[PDB]
Formats: sequence, structure tokens, C-alpha cells
Amino acid sequence: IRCIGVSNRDFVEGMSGGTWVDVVLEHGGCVTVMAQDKPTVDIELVTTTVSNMAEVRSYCYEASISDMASDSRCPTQGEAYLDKQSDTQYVCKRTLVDRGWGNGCGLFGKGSLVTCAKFACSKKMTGKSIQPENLEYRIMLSVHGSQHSGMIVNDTGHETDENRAKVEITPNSPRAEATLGGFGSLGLDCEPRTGLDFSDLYYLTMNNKHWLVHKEWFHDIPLPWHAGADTGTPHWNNKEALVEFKDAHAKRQTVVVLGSQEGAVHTALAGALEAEMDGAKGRLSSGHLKCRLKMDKLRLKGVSYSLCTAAFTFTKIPAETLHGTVTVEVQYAGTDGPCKVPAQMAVDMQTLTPVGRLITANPVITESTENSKMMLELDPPFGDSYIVIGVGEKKITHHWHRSGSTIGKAFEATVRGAKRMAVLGDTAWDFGSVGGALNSLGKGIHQIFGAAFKSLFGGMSWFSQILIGTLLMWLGLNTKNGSISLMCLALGGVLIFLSTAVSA
Amino acid sequence: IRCIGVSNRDFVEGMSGGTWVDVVLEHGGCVTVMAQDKPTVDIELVTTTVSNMAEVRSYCYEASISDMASDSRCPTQGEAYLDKQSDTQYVCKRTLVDRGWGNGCGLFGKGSLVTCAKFACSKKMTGKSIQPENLEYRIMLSVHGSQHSGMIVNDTGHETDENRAKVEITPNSPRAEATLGGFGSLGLDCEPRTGLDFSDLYYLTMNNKHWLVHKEWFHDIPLPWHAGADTGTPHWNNKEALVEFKDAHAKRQTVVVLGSQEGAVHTALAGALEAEMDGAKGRLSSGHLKCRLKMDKLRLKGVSYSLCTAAFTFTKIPAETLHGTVTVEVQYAGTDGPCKVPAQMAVDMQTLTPVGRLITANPVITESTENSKMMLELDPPFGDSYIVIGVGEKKITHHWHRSGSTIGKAFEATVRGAKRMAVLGDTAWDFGSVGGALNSLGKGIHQIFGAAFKSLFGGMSWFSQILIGTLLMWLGLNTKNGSISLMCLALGGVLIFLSTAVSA
Amino acid sequence: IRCIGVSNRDFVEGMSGGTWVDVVLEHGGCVTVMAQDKPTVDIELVTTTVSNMAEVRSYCYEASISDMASDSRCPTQGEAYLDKQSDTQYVCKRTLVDRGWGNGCGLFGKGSLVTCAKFACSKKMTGKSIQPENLEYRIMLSVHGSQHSGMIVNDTGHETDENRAKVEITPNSPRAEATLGGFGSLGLDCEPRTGLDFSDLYYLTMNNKHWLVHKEWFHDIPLPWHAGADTGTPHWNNKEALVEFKDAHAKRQTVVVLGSQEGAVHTALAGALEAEMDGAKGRLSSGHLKCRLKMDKLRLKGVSYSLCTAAFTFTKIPAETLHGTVTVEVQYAGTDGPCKVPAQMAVDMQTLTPVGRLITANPVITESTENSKMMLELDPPFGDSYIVIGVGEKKITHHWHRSGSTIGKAFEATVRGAKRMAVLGDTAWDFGSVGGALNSLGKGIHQIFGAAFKSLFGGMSWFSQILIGTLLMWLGLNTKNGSISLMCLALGGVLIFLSTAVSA
Amino acid sequence: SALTQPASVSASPGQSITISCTGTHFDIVDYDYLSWYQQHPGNAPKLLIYGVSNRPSGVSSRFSGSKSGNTASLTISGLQAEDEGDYYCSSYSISSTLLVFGGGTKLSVV
Amino acid sequence: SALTQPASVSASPGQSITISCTGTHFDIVDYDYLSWYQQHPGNAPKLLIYGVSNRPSGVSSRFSGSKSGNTASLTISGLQAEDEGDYYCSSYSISSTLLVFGGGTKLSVV
Amino acid sequence: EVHLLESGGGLVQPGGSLRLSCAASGFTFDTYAMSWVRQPPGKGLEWVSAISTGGGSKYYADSVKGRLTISRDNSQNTLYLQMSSLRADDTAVYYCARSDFWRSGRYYYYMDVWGRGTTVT
Amino acid sequence: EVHLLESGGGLVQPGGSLRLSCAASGFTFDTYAMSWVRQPPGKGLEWVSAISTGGGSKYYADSVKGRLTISRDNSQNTLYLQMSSLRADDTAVYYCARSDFWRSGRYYYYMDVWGRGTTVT
Repeated sequence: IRCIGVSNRDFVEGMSGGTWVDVVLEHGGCVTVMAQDKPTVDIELVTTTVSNMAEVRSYCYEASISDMASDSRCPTQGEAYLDKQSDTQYVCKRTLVDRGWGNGCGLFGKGSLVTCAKFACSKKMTGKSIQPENLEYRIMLSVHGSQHSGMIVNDTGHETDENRAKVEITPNSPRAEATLGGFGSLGLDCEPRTGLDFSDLYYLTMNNKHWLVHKEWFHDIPLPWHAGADTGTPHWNNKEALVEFKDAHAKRQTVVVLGSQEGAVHTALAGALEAEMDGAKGRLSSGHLKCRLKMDKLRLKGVSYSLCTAAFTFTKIPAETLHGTVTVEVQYAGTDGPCKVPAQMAVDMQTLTPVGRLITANPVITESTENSKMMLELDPPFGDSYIVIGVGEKKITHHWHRSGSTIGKAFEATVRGAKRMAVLGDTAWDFGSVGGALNSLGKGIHQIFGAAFKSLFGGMSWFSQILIGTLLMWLGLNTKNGSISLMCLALGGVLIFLSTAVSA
Repeated sequence: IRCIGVSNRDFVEGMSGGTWVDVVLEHGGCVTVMAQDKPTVDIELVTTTVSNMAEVRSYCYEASISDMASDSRCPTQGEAYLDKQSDTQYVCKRTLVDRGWGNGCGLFGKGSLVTCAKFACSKKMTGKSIQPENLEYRIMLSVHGSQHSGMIVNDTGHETDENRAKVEITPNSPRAEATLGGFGSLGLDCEPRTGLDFSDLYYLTMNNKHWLVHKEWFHDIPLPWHAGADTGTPHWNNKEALVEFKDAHAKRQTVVVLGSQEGAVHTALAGALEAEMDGAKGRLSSGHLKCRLKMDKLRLKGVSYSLCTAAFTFTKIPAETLHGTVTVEVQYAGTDGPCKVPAQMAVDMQTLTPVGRLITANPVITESTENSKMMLELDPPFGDSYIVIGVGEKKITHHWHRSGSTIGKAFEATVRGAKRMAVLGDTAWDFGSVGGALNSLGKGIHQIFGAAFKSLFGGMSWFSQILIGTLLMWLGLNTKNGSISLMCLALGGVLIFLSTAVSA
Repeated sequence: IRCIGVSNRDFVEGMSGGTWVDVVLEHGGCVTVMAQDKPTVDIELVTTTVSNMAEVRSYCYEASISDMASDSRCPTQGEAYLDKQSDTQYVCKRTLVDRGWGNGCGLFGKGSLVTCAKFACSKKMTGKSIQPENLEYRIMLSVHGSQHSGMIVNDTGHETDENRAKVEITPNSPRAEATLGGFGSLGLDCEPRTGLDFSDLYYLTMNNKHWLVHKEWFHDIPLPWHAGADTGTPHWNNKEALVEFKDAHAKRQTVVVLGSQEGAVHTALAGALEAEMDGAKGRLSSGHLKCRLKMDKLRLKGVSYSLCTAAFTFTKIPAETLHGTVTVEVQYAGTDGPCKVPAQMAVDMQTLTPVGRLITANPVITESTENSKMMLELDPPFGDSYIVIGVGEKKITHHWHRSGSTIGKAFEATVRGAKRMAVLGDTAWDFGSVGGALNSLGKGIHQIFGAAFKSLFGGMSWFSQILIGTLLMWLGLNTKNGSISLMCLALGGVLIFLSTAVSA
Repeated sequence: SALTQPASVSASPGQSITISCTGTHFDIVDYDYLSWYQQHPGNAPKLLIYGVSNRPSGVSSRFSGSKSGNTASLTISGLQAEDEGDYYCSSYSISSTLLVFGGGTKLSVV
Repeated sequence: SALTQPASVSASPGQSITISCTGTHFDIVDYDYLSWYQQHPGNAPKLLIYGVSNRPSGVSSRFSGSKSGNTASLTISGLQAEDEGDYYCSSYSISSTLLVFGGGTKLSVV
Repeated sequence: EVHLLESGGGLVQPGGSLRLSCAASGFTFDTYAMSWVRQPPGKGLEWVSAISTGGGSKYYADSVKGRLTISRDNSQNTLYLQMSSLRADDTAVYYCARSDFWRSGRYYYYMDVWGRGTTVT
Repeated sequence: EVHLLESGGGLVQPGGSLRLSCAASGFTFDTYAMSWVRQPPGKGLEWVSAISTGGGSKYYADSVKGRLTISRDNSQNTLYLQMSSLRADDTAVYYCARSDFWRSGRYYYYMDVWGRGTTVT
């Protein structure tokens, strides 16, 4: 009964013929899965943990220089030595300064000077590699069964129950069979390796703060650095990044170390993602996982339950969710025991033919307690209807109005699908996937087009994307031949939409 | 005898007529003054201190936050209050989160949340205004008199003597009279108020390091700031510059204070100029001062002495300065006393007709001791010559060659004048100026042209200057007519030269 | 009586009027000066020493490597460190090698490997700077006076005599007055600084062998080099020049130190000049020295002598020198004393009118001993003649034939002048120089043309000169317009002649 | 929904006795959550079969479980004398009393 | 071409005595290579003037030499008692006997 | 190795209350569901109560339910059972056992290890 | 300082020979042309012989020419004179004098430092 009231929720329908469905478990969203005669289960990827991290490179941002010395030689002599160019801990620079009789030797003009400063790091910034193996997705399963509103509280508290199950998939164990007792079990054929593409990603840590950063960005940033294998006293490579040599007009040479650069790299970490560390493990979010759900062993728990025959009282007013779905929690006066909760909705009371849909798909009281409560969720039809719980005349009927027109719902589904395509790309075709040939053809076309699009538009920000998209629509709408015009309009609209879907 | 061997050295020859010449004392460079019947004086601006500096604005770069708290409201309830939105020391943000039965209230969708943290500053960055007054230009002048090589040592070692005097001018006292024993006195009619244009310049200070920064730059940096009158615990204005509010997917809201930002503004201090402090005074360099040099009371000290009649000896081999100028030091054996040094250079020693020009213009031994040394400065012609010192048959001669051709010297003088024009603009015309209609006229057109050039290309960098100069040269060479063609040629050439003069 | 039979000999005739002549004392050649009533003096530049030498750089040609160590890191890790990259005494190289389960870790492909070897130099070559000062020229001058053939042996034995004087010109003392007792004194106004252009010439040393090399050559040779100031254990800069890193196919990396490179730099020392060291001074040759000869105090010694009246006898057969000049040695049987040797030559012995010329210009017996000998030198006319010595009837004669026709002598003079113009450039105009405006105009024109020629064809060898010269003659003879044709023909001829003259 | 078991069974050492546990559709005919426990008098129960036909490590292969219809039975082949003790069947019930146990059958060895 | 000198001269202290040396054209009229030497009895001679006029370091300024034609003279001003001794003139001769000396004058101080 | 120790057993007054305690060692107590089971002397086993990892969910047999409360203390690795309204029917030996009831992947509602148990009248 | 010591002087019968020797110290004897001067008792000085800086040239007066030979040895810093066909006219004291005869630049045929002298009969 998680996934209720998350505003990023997806409904996938159990198809007739074939007992598996393909879903993409986006980290931050959530999906509820309902089949024709199976219990309703909502599935959420909750954790993505990286375990074995190899240090690749540590950058300096808080350098310091302590020991200072200079050596000068007269014109038409050799070069200054200063003996500190032979020390790797020192950063040095050779420049030409004015020499003459006043400066203390014979000839005039452009003597040799070298300045050496003892470089040291006060605060470094470490990057770590992530292998596509040794990472562990965690998935929490909850059943629309018999538990009430009262176990949704303090989510991410990954506790397992008769209605809640936890599965931890890895590339080594990607095919868990999730036993959820009473309802049978769920089968998960997931793809841990083809998730967020952790191959070209690093785990940046600096000042007890962690990010998930690209490899190219991490290797392209100019700062003093030492290899991950460097242990003890580091040998800083590009010390000249943080040390500037400046000369008095032609007389001396000065050494200054640059600032802390920590806010500068913070500003550089624009598109990166924040991440946490569990002490040795890289706990993070904002990924995605593609799974295949196997509902063969899923089935309704109490198919042989006698329906409840007693008084049902509301404990709370029914509340509509963000997706036009009404949630109901009731209390049972009877104490017979496990029994089927009678619940439906009808356009008219007299010929009370059920209308709309029931998400829970088998509401049940599981407690023989005299007074106990359960929650259930119902998908009412648009317009006016009545939510009735009970059988006789002691039932409870609650009037319901739903404002969600079919055209509006179709538009909302279209924008949701466009948003998921913008986030995921061609993996978006695997979310309602039950197989099919048109689905595979569309996915392949999207794969080719997205590969070309990433190749020739990969490095672009939101503003750059908007600029190039506007320019392309102009190169479209005004253009001699329609084929090039159509292509330019297509790319311009795609770029503008990709900027918009994340902007709004 | 300063200014010898500084590689940024200038020679001004007072014309026959009048007794004043206008010079511009650029900080870092130097200039030696020689008139027809006046001793050679080399004049250099050494220091430029700013005494009373008023804090105008202080920015924060090392922010902190200490007291974080959040308040939440459910849908169709009020708004979160937190009691700290009325505190100015606290930075707050209001966001909409997802609320529902799991979170602990009745309705579903877009509850209200507010987060507030107590902002603080750990390290700040101060800016101080500069008034055109209360700044002190220190200038040093030395006489090409009798002192030998051996006192040019430790320049900036401000000690006065017979041949060395120190003048300290101010906008309140811009008319110093430099007195030097024996040689009379020199008059300086300077323009301290019209110098580096300290009106559009603050004094940036950050972590015991000082710069001279533009007004517009210092007023455009986005950071938490307060007016300099804030004493005690300040009130910070733009705290949202160093505090970021991030929200969990749709659940919470977190506050992070960005990094130290010191290196970021160091990178922002690109075209700035470093500076120092004398404890309360902002001594600086890279200035320039325009003075009028009144040599009325200047006159040769050595016009009543007999030519020295004894044997001279070379104590150091004559050396060449970077300007095709040879420096000679000799020793006297006679004990007669103060006598004129007979020194000249001739191409042939039979008819030793004088050639070239003597920089010192009056070499004199001024010591009656048995062995006394003294130094000259000469301007030999191109090619071969002999530096003969003495009169009789016991003279000393030194062979000399000079590779500076007349055309090459003219070209190098042209590029030096072009460099001075680039650095100073219209003030360049006040360096070789003795008045005149052509000088003032040309300075006028250059002044209006420089005003237009700075209003049309003023805020630009080296790279952008090169780019626009190349683009203009192209929009030149390939153009229909010749008017705007010549305009583009001139503009591109000027921009490219302005970039390359500082680059090279 | 040096300069006799040296095969590189010059005859400068001091013109009537004016007592000075300009000569270019070439190292290896010689010149004899004879004025209208002055004794003949032959002048030779014997040694050129450089006294003060400053080490500028020290290359390595005999490197060695001792401590080999490697470090490797598996794929998707950082980079190997090896801890020796912090040592400057080592040379290191980072490479990618194949890694896999056989090599001993998890992934497959492109590990990181680093190899370090401890660099040492066994034999180094040192360059030294040469200043145009502190170099001393030695000049040997011998008078055609008393001495006989018998003091020419050991001409490098610079022993001063009654007929031999030694001057030592320095840039500090370039105006020595050479006194040769009896014959008066010779005045020398030399130009030590405008000789071989020692500014752009280092003093190479390698394995107790020395050269005089150009600055650009010494600075453009790639070898491990340390600055001259580097004293103690040198820090070698470009160790990668003498160390090669090679990887086994995809598995290891091996280091090798290259060969001795001594023969390689000997082959690189192609157009250099060998030189010696006198223990601390660079004794050398092959230079040239321009001097002005002041013949004021020169005059014939025994003019007031009486003719020798006794039997002269030939002691050696008159021998022709390589320039159409006959050497005569005779013995005197008289004991009268210092007397004038009556010597002449005539085509006919009846009317024995003197013909040709006499180089000694005052042959004199200077000993009162019974049997003493002296030596003469004559410039006979072309054809047959007689060398008659003695006054009365007891004279002696020697039939002489001279095969040098006037046109042939003019052609030899032309080729000698062209050779000296090729070797000396424009300084060749200073060899016959006695003044004149045509001489100065021609020397200036040659100066500017030689500057252009050096800029356009400076770094070019004999073979390259020949190739481009032939191409220029072709681009001459075969060309549309004559002006360009004339320029191409002239340039090709000049280049071919410049190659040929040193070749021939 | 309580599982019903036979009162007692007997067998001589070296033989095979099949103990049977039958139940309703609340616990047996749908779910393979059947566990077999052996309890010596006084000693705590011990797991032999847990996954209707699954054997924890450290248990001899002489015990085998099976399920057919509403009944599930355990076979002890090659019986020993020390195997005397109560044998219990536990099944997951879709009702109150999440785990339901059998009545408990006394095993006798002659 | 020998040089002729006066046999002896006499002078009182405090005066100036001019000693003279004259020779033929072989040694004097053309050459400044003229040197004056003084010699106390039983002592090595000492050089007073070289090159007609020039004087070595360590020689009093009282001795001043000059040359005019066939005769060159040396003057001693401020005569003292210790100036007693022989005086010689030496010149370079263009003949045998490269260097020729004067006859030698016995200077006497009265 | 993996041991389970009970406490709080003894002779109680019929009608009062009691607090039994089960002490766990060896295994990670925080990852295993814990269950209580009783058997009266001479009678069969009866699963009594079970608790989830963290104690967020409790399950009771429908013979002691409404009168028994199961609790756990993950910090001290101990399990509790709250007796109340005791009667003669509750006279049994209560056994504390480790259950795989909801762990991950596949489970079978069995019990791995069992405590020494305590007697309650 | 600059000292010249002679040796070998003494009494010799007329018509014989004798080998003089003058020693040099202080100055560089090899760079100086050394000369020989004699003075018969009661008579004037007469320059006798001079040798070059290296011994390559010898000069004599036209009264001893063919009768005396002047030689020098630079390594031991000494110079000799060779008497031959002596006579009563050679009875004098021989002074070993250092000369500037042919050195460099300008010279004036003078003599700086003279020896003590040796008696010859």
C-alpha cells in the first residue's frame, strides 16, 4: 500500500495471455501492478548501493606554499639552479629579469631567475571508480491486501511483513523470486548492469560531501592531483594549476597560491547528482532499473473467504489521490475472522452494477478482532458515483464526484509518457512492454535516433539546447526544400521539448 | 645614477627654446632627462600609497548555516510558519511537497513546507573606496653626476644624498620643488588627481591579499553583501547566493551552504592588479603620473673645473645597456681634486673628431683622494668606435661596437611609442610634449577617438579583442567600397595591436 | 723575416700622402706592409685566446641506468605510482598494458604501468660562454732588415728581437704602439670586438677536445642537460633523450639507455672549428682582426750608411716565392762594418738601370765580422732579368725568369680579393682601405646586400648552396623578364662561387 | 483449520514409516509452506523438512517430504531406534493463527 | 760612434748642475732611447732617466732629462752631498755595439 | 554457536501477568523475524506469536490473541512476551524460536533455531 | 725583491777562458732580455753583450765580438757569459743587468736592475 500519494505513480495492467510484464523501476517514482485476477502489488526501487570503490585520483583545492627561495644569474651566463628544482615537492618557474651594474655584476640585460616554493595540500578531493558489478539495487514490494493506512508511515524503513517484501538484486543475483507469503510470490528478472551506466561514472567525495560525477568531467578538471595508488606523502602532478608566478616589472618574481576552489568546483558540479555514503558503501538514488515481473505464482490469497457480514464504519473521509483515484479506509464491527470486504461503486444505487475499477482487487479483513481497520483503493469513473461498502442495509454509501475526463486523462498519460521518454530514452519502451513487434520496432528506431542524437548533441546544457533548438526551427520553417525543413523542425522540437521536460 | 639597466627606460631631450618638458612617470618604467645645457637627471615614480580608505561593501565567500528547522502543512491547510521567517539572520525557502495518508493527514497532494537556517559568515571580502585626494606619489630622481657604479644598489632603498633626492607629491601639494646640492633644483608640476582614475577603483581585500579592482566588477559580483558601515554581526543581503535548498524527490527539503568561493573570485580577479598595505596605507604600483619638468634652476655643476690631468684606469669593462648605450667607469690616479673628466668617443684616433653623444654631459671627478672612481654614460654611433678617456699620451682607450642601426632604432622607437599609446591612450602625447599646435591637436583627435573606442570596445578581453579584430579585418579586405573598408582595417589593426602589445 | 713562403700572403702599398693604412689580420694568412721610404714590416696574427669562460650548460652523451622497477594497476583503477616518480634522479614512463585473469586480477584490458630507471651520466660535454671582452690577440711583426734566412724556423716561437716585435691587443688595450728598435715604431689601432663575432659562439669541450660552436647549435642539440650553475650532483633535465621505453607486445615495458653519442655529436660538429686550451684559456685560430697601421714613427734604419765595398757571394740559390717574388741570400767578405748592400735588377747589364722593385727596400749588412750573411727579397719584372749584387767589377749575378704576366697577376689579384670577400664579407673592403668615398659606398652596399644574403641564405651548407645556386641560374637564364633574370643569375652565381671558393 | 494427524505410528528399526499430515484449503492445498518438526520428550523441536520437500543442512537424508492434494506426508526410510519422539507438521494458514500445527503424532519403535 | 762626456763637474749644494752627453748621428739625433745612469764607487749603477725625459718610479724629480740635436743633457736641481758619483749616458747605436755608453763624468760636490 | 536463551519462566498465579524474555546470540537479531511457540505438558505444539524485523508488525494465534503482546529490543538482541489475563489454558512450556518468516527472496515459514524454553503455569 | 747574483769572477791568466754565471730571482727571467756591462777599474762602463728572451738572438759590442758568448737557461733562471781568448783588456767587473730591450709595446733600451758584479783579470 505504498505508492499511494506519491504524484509519480504508474499503473501497469495485467494482460490476458502471457503472465509477465516489463517495467522500469525508476528511483524516485513508483509503479503499482494489477492483473486480472492477481493481488495488486506496488513496486518501488528504493536503494542503489555501490560497495567496492577503487580510488582513481585525488585533486587538491586548498594548496599552500611554505618555503620560498630564488636564484639569479647574470646575462651571458648559464641558468639559475637553486637546488630545489631537484625536489618534486617544490613548484618552480624560470623567468628573465633585468640585471646590470646596479644589480651586482658586469653585463646588462635579461639575467636568469628561478623561484621555487614548497607545495603542500591542506584539503584534497577524491574520486572513486564504480564497477557495473558489485552494486546492489533494493526493491520494496507492497500488496494492496489487508493492511491499513497506518503502515505507509516512515517509508524507506525497509521492513518486511505479510504484505511487504524486500528484494535485493545484484548482477550476480539478478533473478530473485520474491516470496510474499499468502499471495504466493513475485518473479523479478531484472537487468542490474544496464541501469544508470555506472561505467562512465565516478564517485566524487570532497569535504564529507559526495556526488555521482561523469568520468570525462572528473578527468578534465585542472587541479594538482596524485594517483589513487599514491600512499603516504602525495606527489602532486599539476602544482602549477594552484600556484601563480608573477614578476615585478623586470626585477623580481613572486609566488602566490590560489584560493580554496571548493566553491568553484561546486559551481562546476552543475549536472552532477548528490550521493551518500554508508561508511564504506555508496548509497545513492536517482537511478533506474529494468525488471521483468513474473506473476505466475501471484494469486489472490483468500479466494475461499466468506464475505464480511457486519457493520462497516468509515474511520476517515475518503480521499482522492493525485491521479484521480479514491482511497477508502473502513473499520469492521464484526469479529468472525478473515472475510472478504464487500466494496464497489455504482452510477445508480438501484441497479447497482459495478462501474469503474477497484485497485485493491480483493479487499479483506484479516483480523478476527471485534474492531479492526483496513484500507482499500478504488478507481471511480469520471462524473458522479457512489462508493458502497457492505451488503445489506447497514452498509455505508459515500457519494463521489470525479473530474477526470477521458480526453484529459489521455493528455495526462501522453505528457507522462513524454516525460519518461525524456528521462529514459529508448528504455521508455520497456515500461508497458509485453513483447510485440511494433513495440520492438519502435524501440529499435528510438535506439538508432537516440544514438545519433547523443553523438551530435551530447554535450549541451538547457540553455544551449534551447538556443540550438530555436536556431534549428528557424533553419526549418524557413528553408527551400521540405525534407530538410522537416528534419530541422524535428530536431528543433526535440531539443526544445528535452529542455522543457526537465525545466517543467 | 638609477634608471640604468631597467629595460623600460626613456630619453627626453628638451628642445632649444623654453625650459619645461612634459613627462609621464609610469610606475615600473623610468625616464632620464637631458637638456642642452642641463645635467642629466633620471626620474622615476617609485611608490603610490592610498592613506584613508572607506569601506563601501563587504562580501561573504565562506558562509555557514547553524540552526536548521522545518515546518510542514497538509493540503487544504494553511502555510508553514516556523517563526523564523521574521528573523533576518535566517535564510528561508518555501516549497510544495507530497502529502497523504502515509505522511499523516487526510487529503492528498501538495502540502506546504518551509525550511530556515541561521546564516553566518566565517570569512568575508572587503571593498574600500579610493578618493582622488589623500593619495601620495613618491618619486625618485638621480643625477648623472660623479657617483660611481656602486650606488644604484637596492632600488626602493629610499635614501637621499647629494645626487639623490626624494619628492612626495599629493593632490594637496602637487608642486614639489626637488633640490639637489650643487646642481641647483628641479621643479615638478604634476597632475596627481588625473592619474590612474582612482574614482572607478576600489581596494579589494581578501585573506590578507589586496587588489585594485574596478567599481562595476565589485558591484556585479553575486554574493551575500552588506554596506561597510555594518559593525558587529552584520546583516547579509543576498544570502541565497551561498545557500542552496534541495528537495528530496517529493518528500523533504535540505539546505547546503556552498563552498569557500575564494578561488572562484581569484579566477574572477583576472584583469585586476595586486597591491599591498603598509599597516594602514594601501601602497600600490602600476600607476602613472604626468608631471611638467621645470629645469630653470637646473644647471651643470661642473663648468668651473679644469680638465683632469693624470692617468685614468678602467676599473670595470665598459658594458652596453639594452638601449644601445654604453656605461663606463674609470679611476683617477692624480690628487689634484675636483676636475673635469675628459671623455669622448671617436671613430679614428688621428683626427679624433667627437662622434655620438655623452649622456652624463659633464663627467667630473669630485674627490681629492689619491684613487677615486666615477662612472659615465655614452651614446655611441652605430658600428665601431673608441671610448677614449683622458687627454694626453697616458689616455685609456676601449674598443666599442654598436649593432643598433638608425632604421632599426627608429622602428624600435616607433613600437615603444605605440606601446606607450596603448598603455596610456591620450596621455601618451604628454611625454615628448613641449607644447605646440600639432601636439595638442593630435592629442585632441586621439582623445575623442579613444573615448569612442572605449565606449564601443571597452569591456573586452585579449581573446575577444583578437577575435573581433580578425573579424573586422575580414569585413575590411572583403568589402564593397573603401570608406568602411578602411574603417574596418583600422579598427581590426588597432584591436590586434592592443592585444599583442600586452601579449608580447 | 716571417711571412715569407706562407702561400697566403698580402702586399699592402702605403700610398703617398697619409701615414696610415687599414689591414685585416687574418688568422692563418699574413700581410707585408711597405711604404715609399719606410722599412718593410710583415705582420701576422698568431694567437687568439679567451681568458674568462662561464659554463652555460653541460649535456650528457654517456648516460647509464641502474635501478629498474615497475608498478602496474588493473583496468578501471587509477594509475601506478612506484614512488620513484617523486625522485628527479629517475626517468619514468607511464603506459597501458593488457591485463586480465592470467595477469592476476578481475577485469580485462588496458591496465596502467609505469617503469622507472635511475639515471646517471658517465661522460658529459660542457659549453662555455665567450665574451667579446677578456679575449687577447697576439700579433707578430717582423722587419725586412738585417736577419738572414735562418731565423724563420719555429715561427710560433714568438720571441721579440731587434727585427721582431710582439703586440697584444685587447678590447681594453686596442691601441698598442709597437716599438722595433732601430726602425722606430709601428702604430696599431685594432678592433678586437669586431672579429669572429664571439658573442654567438660557445666553447664546447668533450673528452679533452674543444671546439668553437655557434650558440644556436649548442642550444638546439637534444641531450640530457644540466645548467652550468648546477654544482654537486647534477639534476638532468631531458633524461628521455638517452633513455628509451619499449613495451613487450602487450605485457611488459623495458628500459634501455642509448649509445655513447660521442661520434654522433662529432658528426654534428661539421662546420665547427677545433680549439685548444692553455690550462684555463681558450687558445684558438681561424679568426681575423681589423687594425689601422700608423707608419708615422717608422723609417729606414741605416740610410746614412755607405755602400758595401767587398765581394758578395751567394750562399743559397735565389728561390721564387709563391707570389712571383724572389728571395736572395748573400754572404759578405768585407769587415768594414754596417754598410748598405747594393742590390738591384736589370734586364740589360750594360745600361743597368734598375727594373722591377725591391721588397726589403734597404738591404744592409749589420755586422763587422769577416764573413756575415743577410737576406733580401725582390719583386722582379715579368720575363728574364738579372739579380745583381755589388758595386764594382767583383759583383755577382743570377739569371732570373718570372713567368707571371701582368694580366695573369691581375687575375690572381681578382681571385684573391674575391676569396677574401667570401671569407670576410664586407670587412674585405677594409684591407686596401686608406679612406676614400668609393670604398665607403661599396662597403656599405656590400653590408646591406650581405645582411639580406645572411637573412635569406644564412643556414645553408656547401651542397645546399650548390643546389639552390644551380636552380637560381636556371630560374635566371630561363625567365621572361630580364630584371628578375639578372637577379636570379647573380644570386645563383654568388652561391655557386661561395661554395666553390671554400671547395677550391 | 487445525492440521489433523494420526494418533501414533509404529515400525521396527530398519524399515520405512510414512507419517501423514492432512489439512483444509486454508493451509495445505494452496501453499508449500509445510515444515516437519521432530520433538524428543523434553527436548526442543528440530527442523527436518521446511519446504515441503526441502532439507536443512545437518539432517540425514532418511527424511523425505511430499504433498498431494489436501494431505502432505513425511517418510522416514531406514528407521533407527533413537527416532522415537513426537512429530509435528506446521503449515501457513490464511486465517488467524498464522502458523497452525498438527495434533502431534507419537512415533513408536519396536 | 762613442758618446763623449765631460771629464768632471763641480757644484755646491743647493744649486743646479747640467750634465751633457753628445754623440754622432748613429745614436743620438734620431733616437730617444737615451738613458742616464749614476754609480757610487764600489756600487752597481742606478737608472735615473729613460727615454730622454721619462723617470722610473723611486727616482727624485730633481733629475730632469732633455735632448736637442747632437747633444742631450741631464739636469740635477737642488744638489745634495750624496749626489757624488760617476754619471753615464747610454744610447742605442745603429752599428755594431748596439748599446754605447758615455765617457763617464765624475760629479763632485763642493 | 547460534544460541537462544529464555528467562522469566516459573510458577505464576493463575489470573495475573508475566514478562518473559528471550536472549539471542550469534546471529544478527535485527534481520530475523522472531516467533513464540508453546506446548502444554503432554499436548501438542501451538505457535503463539510472531514479530517482524524491527517490531513494526505483530501476529498472534487466535487463542492467546487479545491477551498476549510480543515485543523485541534490537539494541540488546532480546525478545519479550507480555502475559495478561492468564488462565489454566496458558499452562505450557513457552519456546522462543528464530523464524525465517519474512527475510528476502524465498521463505517457507519455518524455524531454524529454538530456545531452551520456560515453564509457565 | 728583484735580485741578480753573479758568480765565477776571479783571476785568470791572459790568453785563457772563464765561465761566468748570473742568477735571477723575483721577476720572470724568461720574459726579460738580459744584458752584460763591464767597467774596468777607474774607467767607464761599456755594454758588452745582450741576449733575447729565449736565447734565439745574441748581440755584442765591437770590442769583444768573436771573443765572448752570452748564453741563458730559462728553466734554472740563470744567465752565463763565456770568456774566450782573454787578455788584459778584459780586466774589469762584469755587471749583470736586466734590460727592457725587446718586450712589448714601447721600450727605451734601458736597464732596471743590475747585479753586484764579478772581478775578472
